[PDB]
Amino acid sequence: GPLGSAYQLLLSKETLNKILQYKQNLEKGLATPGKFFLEELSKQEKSISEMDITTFTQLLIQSKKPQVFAESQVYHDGTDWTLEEESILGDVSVNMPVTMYNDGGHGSSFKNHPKPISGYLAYVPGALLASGSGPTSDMKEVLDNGKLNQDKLNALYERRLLPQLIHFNELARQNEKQAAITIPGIGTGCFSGAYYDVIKPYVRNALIHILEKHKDSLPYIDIIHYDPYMGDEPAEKKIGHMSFRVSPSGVVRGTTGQLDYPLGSNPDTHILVSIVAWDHFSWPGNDYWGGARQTDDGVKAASTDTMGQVTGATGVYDKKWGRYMPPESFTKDRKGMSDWGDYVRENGIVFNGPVLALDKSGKLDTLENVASR
Repeated sequence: GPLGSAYQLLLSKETLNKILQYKQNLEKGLATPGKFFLEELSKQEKSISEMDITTFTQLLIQSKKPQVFAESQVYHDGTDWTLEEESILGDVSVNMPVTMYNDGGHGSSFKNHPKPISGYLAYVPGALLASGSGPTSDMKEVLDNGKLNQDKLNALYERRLLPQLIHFNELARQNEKQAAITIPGIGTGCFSGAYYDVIKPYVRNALIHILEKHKDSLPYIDIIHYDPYMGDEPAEKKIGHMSFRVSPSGVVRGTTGQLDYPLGSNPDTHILVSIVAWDHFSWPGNDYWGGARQTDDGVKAASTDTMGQVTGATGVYDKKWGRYMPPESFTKDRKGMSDWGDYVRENGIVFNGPVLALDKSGKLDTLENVASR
């Protein structure tokens, strides 16, 4: 993004193929962009054929808005995003280094870190199984006549999580460390919709299946700390060389927070990575762009310098409310209405950064290189 914005977008090979088909369809005049993607294309000068696959992908990602309720405010047609665009945006993840100012507890339960922790976030959109209008792209993929299909849900989460796991397996090796990864109940909140009573065992089965399938590609990943809060039994499972842990903090007293080192890891031996349950249509942090420290997405963004990594501005952590605030100068001269979404609008900030793809060999590369092979 702007000057001091450091984040990296990632997507799978299968997602890249969807982007290539969509770009080709547009080049032939056989498809029509949704309202918001149409707006981003209108504001730049390149025709579809002139732009490379990376620029095209970045512009589709740029159509995301800071705050969107994907489960209730989207129509899945031309008036906002089409199903073809939605299928691509759900597969896009974004990682960034962050300072973590508290352990990420919801509400008033957060524990401030005496010294803020240096780690990483990986925002990944969960399976969207709720809609205020027609069915969603994820529904058409993982639901067979109404049944959640465990195998299809597995393939969905493998598509979206594996690029981030490959990134942080490689990042840990670069730092002569292992990786400790904390995972929330991704897609088990509002995204589950009518499937709230079956989704949570399905999600951990998907996590286990991804780690079991790709254990030989993740030798520097050591600990996976999965915390669905409630609705699951505590357990530990050795998966190859990795320790997979189901530690529901609402059932087990003393569980380490999502933005904290799990048992058996420390800053000398491990890098700390937290997965964030993201949203097809929103910037990283979603709700907190409107000042609401709510949901896993908004809690983790408010409890990190996420908004500083997206905007390039230097915020100030409010240790009484557990939220990373905009610069004081902004929250005084525009004191009443000065959340991070207001800063974005006043400064013309857009969401747009480098993007890589996971090729068939398990390496992250430019979209141009992965498409040519």
